[PDB]
Amino acid sequence: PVIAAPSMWTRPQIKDFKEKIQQDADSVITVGRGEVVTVRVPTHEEGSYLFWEFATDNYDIGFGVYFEWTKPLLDEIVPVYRRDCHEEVYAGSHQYPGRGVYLLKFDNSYSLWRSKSVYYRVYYTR
Amino acid sequence: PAPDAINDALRSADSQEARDACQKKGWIVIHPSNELVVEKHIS
Repeated sequence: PVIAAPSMWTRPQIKDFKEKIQQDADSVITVGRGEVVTVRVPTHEEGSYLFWEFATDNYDIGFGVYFEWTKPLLDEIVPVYRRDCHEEVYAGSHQYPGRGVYLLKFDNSYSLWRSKSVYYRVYYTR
Repeated sequence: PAPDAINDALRSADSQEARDACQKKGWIVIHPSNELVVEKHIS
């Protein structure tokens, strides 16, 4: 199973991103104290690349990406690491290794006293 | 346009404007958040 390296980057405008994402209730997730939230994104029948964007309001949150092949095989696309996404919008992409499901990991586990608000968005190509 | 190129282009210069442009042209397609299964776990 050859697996392409992901791309990751950031872009400066956080305020505009959040204002745009807030327009959809389901695109804003509350990650509780010590909670890990997993957003599952399936590979698309016509699809090659997946895109993700996310931001938090105040505090950093853990972010990583795993791929679930269709007990099951789990590959690490993006290691989970705390991100500055409260300061800037964090984005990234990956080429489809095969048929399966992407797990977007928002990891608050290290946070004892603080919930996090996660604004996020997902695209894909053809 | 190849997906490789859509990707490398967006990465190179990324903005809401470019997203919308790509979306309008069908190059990228937004995955509705209501279709996405969300899990929660406490460590």
